[PDB]
Amino acid sequence: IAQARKLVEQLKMEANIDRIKVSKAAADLMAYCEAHAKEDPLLTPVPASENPFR
Amino acid sequence: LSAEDKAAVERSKMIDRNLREDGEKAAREVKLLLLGAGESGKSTIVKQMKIVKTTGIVETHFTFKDLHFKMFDVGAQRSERKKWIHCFEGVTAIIFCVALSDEMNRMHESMKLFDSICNNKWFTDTSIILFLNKKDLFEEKIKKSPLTICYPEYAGSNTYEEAAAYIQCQFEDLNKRKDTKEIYTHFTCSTDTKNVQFVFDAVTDVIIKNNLKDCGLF
Amino acid sequence: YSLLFLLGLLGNGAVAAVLLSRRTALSSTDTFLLHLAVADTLLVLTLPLWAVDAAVQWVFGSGLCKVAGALFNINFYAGALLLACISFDRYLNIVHATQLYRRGPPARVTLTCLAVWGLCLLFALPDFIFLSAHHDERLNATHCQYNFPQVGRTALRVLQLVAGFLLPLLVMAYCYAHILAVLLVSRGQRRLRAMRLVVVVVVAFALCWTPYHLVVLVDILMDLGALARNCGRESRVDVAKSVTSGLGYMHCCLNPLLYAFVGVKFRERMWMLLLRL
Amino acid sequence: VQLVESGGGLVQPGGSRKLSCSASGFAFSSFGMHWVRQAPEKGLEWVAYISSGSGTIYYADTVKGRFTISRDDPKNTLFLQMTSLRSEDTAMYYCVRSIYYYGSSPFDFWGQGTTLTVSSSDIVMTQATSSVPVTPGESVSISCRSSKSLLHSNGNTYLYWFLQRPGQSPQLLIYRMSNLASGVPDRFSGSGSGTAFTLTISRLEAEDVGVYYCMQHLEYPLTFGAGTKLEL
Amino acid sequence: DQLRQEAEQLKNQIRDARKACADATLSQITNNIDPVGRIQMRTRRTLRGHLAKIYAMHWGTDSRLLVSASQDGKLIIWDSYTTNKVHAIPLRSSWVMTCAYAPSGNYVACGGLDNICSIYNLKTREGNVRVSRELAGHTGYLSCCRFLDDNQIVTSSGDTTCALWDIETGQQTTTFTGHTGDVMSLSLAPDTRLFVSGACDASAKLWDVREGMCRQTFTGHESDINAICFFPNGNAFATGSDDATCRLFDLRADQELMTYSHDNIICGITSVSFSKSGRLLLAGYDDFNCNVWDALKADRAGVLAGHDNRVSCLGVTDDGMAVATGSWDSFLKIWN
Ligand SMILES: CC(C)CCC[C@@H](C)[C@H]1CC[C@H]2[C@@H]3CC=C4C[C@@H](O)CC[C@]4(C)[C@H]3CC[C@]12C
Ligand SMILES: CC(C)CCC[C@@H](C)[C@H]1CC[C@H]2[C@@H]3CC=C4C[C@@H](O)CC[C@]4(C)[C@H]3CC[C@]12C
Ligand SMILES: CC1(C)[C@H]2CC=C(C[N+](C)(C)Cc3ccc(-c4ccccc4Br)cc3)[C@@H]1C2
Repeated sequence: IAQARKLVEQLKMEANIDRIKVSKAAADLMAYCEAHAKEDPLLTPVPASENPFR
Repeated sequence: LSAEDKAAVERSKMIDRNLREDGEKAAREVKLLLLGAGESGKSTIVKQMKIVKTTGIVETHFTFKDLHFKMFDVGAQRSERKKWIHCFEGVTAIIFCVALSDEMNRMHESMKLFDSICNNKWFTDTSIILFLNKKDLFEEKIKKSPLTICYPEYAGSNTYEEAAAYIQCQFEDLNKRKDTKEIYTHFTCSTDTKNVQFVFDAVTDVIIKNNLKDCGLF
Repeated sequence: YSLLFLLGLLGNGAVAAVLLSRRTALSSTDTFLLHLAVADTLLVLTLPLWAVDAAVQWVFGSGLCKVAGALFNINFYAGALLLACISFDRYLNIVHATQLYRRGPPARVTLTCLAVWGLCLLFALPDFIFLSAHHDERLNATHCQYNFPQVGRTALRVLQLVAGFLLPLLVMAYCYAHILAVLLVSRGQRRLRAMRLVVVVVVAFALCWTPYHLVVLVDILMDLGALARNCGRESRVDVAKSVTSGLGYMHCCLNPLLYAFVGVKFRERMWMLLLRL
Repeated sequence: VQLVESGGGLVQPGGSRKLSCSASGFAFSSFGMHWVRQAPEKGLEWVAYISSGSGTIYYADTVKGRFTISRDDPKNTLFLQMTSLRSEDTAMYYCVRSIYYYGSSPFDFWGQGTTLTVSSSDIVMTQATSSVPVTPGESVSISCRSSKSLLHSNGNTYLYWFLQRPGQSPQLLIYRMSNLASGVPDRFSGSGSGTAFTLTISRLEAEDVGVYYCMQHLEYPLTFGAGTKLEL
Repeated sequence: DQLRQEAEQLKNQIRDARKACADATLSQITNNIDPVGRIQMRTRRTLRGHLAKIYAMHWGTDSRLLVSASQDGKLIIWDSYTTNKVHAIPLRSSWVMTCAYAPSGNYVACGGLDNICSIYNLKTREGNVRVSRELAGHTGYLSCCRFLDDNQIVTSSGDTTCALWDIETGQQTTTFTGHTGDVMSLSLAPDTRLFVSGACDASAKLWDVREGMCRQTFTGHESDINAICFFPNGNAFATGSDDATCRLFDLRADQELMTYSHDNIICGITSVSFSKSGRLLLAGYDDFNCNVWDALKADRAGVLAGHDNRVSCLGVTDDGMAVATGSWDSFLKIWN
């Protein structure tokens, strides 16, 4: 019974939060991915002059 | 090309030498995995000690005929076995303890555990040493109560010899491979040396088979 | 015959590639097998030279005669020393399994291989500077052979026969007899295949390596004050030598099949290597 | 952690001696060991080096042939056996520990040293100034210069700054020209480039007076160059 | 009694609330994004010296030194640039399942079947690495551990719980409960204010480090979640499980965002990691090889085969130059 009340209170806590739309989150994720594209040595490899691993 | 990186390389080489020596020393040891159910009787097997605060794993270290044995007991985990059993893939052998004095169908759950362990995807080559404990108590039990309580389909009479043989053969037939692994069975006796001698013989046989596989003779 | 050449080259190359692609977990017998495969592929590479020699004549020269004789002697002695080493290894790992488990020597395989190669080098160094493309004898056909006198010839031939047949045969017989006895005493399922493979290996060795050596021995004793020789005797000796060397070459091409592909570990390793080709 | 030396004293020319250095409080087997000598009223001079496990041994030119450095790890002792002691070997000898891996600080600890008195090209480090008069609370700059650039292809500049207080063994301040040692006050700083290097003290106290030495660790002869004195 | 009805009603309300804010999908929005090419990565270094299965590894914050834990009781710390073994630490218990590297680099962490998290001090005046702390109190095996600020450490255990420990004292500052199965992995947010933990009940949970509550739970997997990692932004994460999926969830939307399944793959997933920009998702499988996924389009962009056994650990440097993968054949490979 105590675990039931704990679960129900946890469910209320989780249901009391506010959510943004999926489109906004997707746009933010895409914006972050495109804004740091040049600083990714796995997407765009750096020239071998400045590559510490040979 | 190097100024004091040469000393770093020398230190790395010394570390490699130490690692190689430690690895050889560890590889010159026999490792066994002790397993069983509750009230199985692991105490009478681990009592053959001849050499911690953590309740996560127990390491029993001993020696016999100059051979070095380390036995791992993992009975204090109470988690899903599939989560941590793969850590013991390369153990030389499993030592499965089964109590003959059981009734809440304890023998049924012991058989289920044995079937699960034997047919595991990791223990497809490690041998199993079966220890049937409490033979005298089982003799008194069968003198009092029939064996049909656990196995109603038993056809033989009620004596220690044939009942023990039936249980042993049923446990042996619980194996589903019979071609790449062997099951060595012993009835634990009061003598402290016979059990260790049986373990030594089984380990020697396992080592011989492993060397046969290594040398290309199998 | 070219079929034998192709099969020997293919088998030895495959064995060497499989054992060399992943140079790990080669305890002792895999390393010995790798060295044996190298010697075997050297024999298979050398064989068509003498093949075309027997086809028409030794119209090749003298320096390549010398180098071919040297390389052939080196690899031929290696092919027997490594077989004896493999038999000794298998004897140690089975008869003394629990004894060698406790204190198994760490680097007794690579040092043994180098010692075998060095002993073979000192064994077959003073030979190649002692043969040439000999002139026309009573056989009216030049041959890449020896020229130094008869007593030295028979001394060298007897020493080569002994060290090269007797020692490998004695070591193999003792080791495999003890292995068979131990396997007979033991119980299980792998022991049956173990005895079958051991018997097959011993039979193959005693059936292939012996004929040429017993024909060499009868040639030696004939040239040591024995039975008179006529045209028929010499012709029979030569045709026997040809047939026995054919048997030896076929054993050379057969060794990788009998020593590598019959083991489950090697097959699994080679499949694993193939899957990532 | 301490290194205690013994075996000094007065020796006739052409004799022989054996200096001992007993180490306690650290893993002696994991540290390379140097013998570094200082002549009376003169700069420090490198003498000998033995690695960990005695794999490699290096000697200075002036002592090569007649000196021998060795170590015994079970007893945690370092030996320097020297024969044919000429009149130029009278000095004070120091036992220095140094461990080499990525990001380590070699030459971090120095022994007390022992005095031995005897009766009767590669690379140079230059410190132009020999003594400056300074007042507490002000900043000081000490400059060092090398014949060959100390920068390496891996980006490391092998320059070390040591401080020797009056009557005490030298104490490491800076390693690799830009790294502060363990326990050295923040006010010390080090910088430079290639050939010219500087050490800066922001707000000195009475404990910073003494002799400052620069040292190279690029080529193993390991020259020092006379230090700069700071007093008042 | 009837409180199960209220719990089911609240669950239905949560599901409806999640549905009401699901107007579009990330795949539809990213359909216009130009795809990345065939990501070709080559092995630069191979680190040898482990004689057993390598179970965990972790990069240093300087992107040069990395710790590697193996089942032979070894905690080798390597310099990746020159493949030099900087340190070799022997463990009292050889059954290790996790290892961590402190952000400052002065400490390392270890743990496994002994239910103890050992903290080793790397920078001592004696010249040797000695164990400085032996945090104990977890009942099950330790599955993960992550340093916060060289004095606080978060450890997830196999007894369906997590804990936050103060190292200098040795006692659990906080305890996180709420999972049903064993917690198999965790990852810290870039600001180290929240952390996600994935458990064997096919659920992930977001915990607040301070005051120790569970903010939101995420479901969608059909098997045990073995790996988890945060997005570089910090507002999303990815979870790999035994159903051969690399599901990516978003914190703010409180919904599943994208699945990364493929018909060819049928195995479980051991490790999951992102790139510096978050455009790539690297996942280790039981097919003995790693897969690279376009994080925005769920399209495979490369394979990192070259391991002879199951790839158990995988990580990317903070500067993002290299990727370290360790497998059960006792080898670590750096890819670039
Ligand atoms: C030093 C002696 C006793 C034995 C060692 C010789 C070694 C080095 C081998 C290696 C290559 C060999 C040479 C290879 C080929 C030829 C050409 C031939 O037309 C004459 C012999 C000669 C010149 C060989 C002589 C022996 C040789 C030089
Ligand atoms: C042509 C004649 C004159 C030359 C005789 C020397 C040759 C045939 C012999 C002598 C030394 C031998 C080598 C000694 C050891 C090794 C290392 C092993 O891992 C592969 C085989 C290899 C590389 C051997 C190949 C054959 C070898 C090169
Ligand atoms: C190419 C030919 C078919 C034709 C011309 C020259 C030949 C070689 N030779 C001259 C007979 C020498 C020779 C002898 C024995 C072996 C041998 C090899 C492996 C295993 C055991 C032995 Br034993 C090999 C070569 C043979 C006969």
